[PDB]
Parts: sequence; structure tokens; C-alpha cells
Amino acid sequence: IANQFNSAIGKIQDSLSSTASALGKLQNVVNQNAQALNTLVKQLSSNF
Amino acid sequence: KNKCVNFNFNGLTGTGVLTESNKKFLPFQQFGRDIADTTDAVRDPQTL
Repeated sequence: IANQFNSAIGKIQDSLSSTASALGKLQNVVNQNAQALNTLVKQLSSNF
Repeated sequence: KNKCVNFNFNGLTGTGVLTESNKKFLPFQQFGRDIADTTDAVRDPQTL
């Protein structure tokens, strides 16, 4: 059991270091707030 | 320099400090703008 537990945390260290697609839920939070503030400052160039 | 004031460079009116520029520029460019469509650099009509 202790050999399967120590080899299971080692498989998380290579999956988190190879690709960055596992944190897709946290990336959509920052990208949505950066898109809302960029659209607000771009509407000052309009004439209305 | 070193004081934020209201400048009038042939109609380009704003309010902010005037520091020296340290980027590349063109001899046929009068002003520079950012993504937010605000004036970032001002050409001097008299001096270079």
C-alpha cells in the first residue's frame, strides 16, 4: 500500500509539469475579467 | 518638466507629467497611442 501511495503522487508531478490544460477552470476566471475591463475602456472612443 | 500640468501642443490637450522618451520613433510620426486609445507621446513643434 505504501509503495502504491508514493508512486501515485509521483504521477501528479509529471502531469502538472507537462501540460497546462488541467487548470482550465482557473484560466477562464482571469480571462473573463480581463476581457470585461478591456471592452469598457474601448468604448470611450465612440461618438454615440 | 517633472510636474503634471495642462499642455497645449497645437490642440493636443491633456494633463500629466512630461518625461523623456526612450523608444524608437519615426520622423513622420506626431504622437503615439496605446491599446486604450490614449495619447502616450507628444512631438515638439519647435525642438527635436
